[PDB]
Amino acid sequence: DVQVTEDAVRRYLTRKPMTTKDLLKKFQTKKTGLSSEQTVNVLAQILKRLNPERKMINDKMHFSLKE
Amino acid sequence: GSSSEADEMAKALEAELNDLM
Repeated sequence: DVQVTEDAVRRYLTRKPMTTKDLLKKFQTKKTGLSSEQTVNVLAQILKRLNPERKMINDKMHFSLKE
Repeated sequence: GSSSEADEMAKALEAELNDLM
């Protein structure tokens, strides 16, 4: 019984900066039996509206949030 | 390489936020 919510995604960014690839990997195909497109579509609609900030960490782009 | 199609799976997500970025 696993569900995806905006609060859950933001929680990770609020605690530690992460990348889109890392976020998707969390529920890419671990347990949730959701289609690859569906998984991205759900997080995309939520993340896309997130309009967060980008930071250069280890020569890479990461997502960070400051409530 | 060992991976390819899987990488694109995440690219779609980044493509969205890429706008507001």
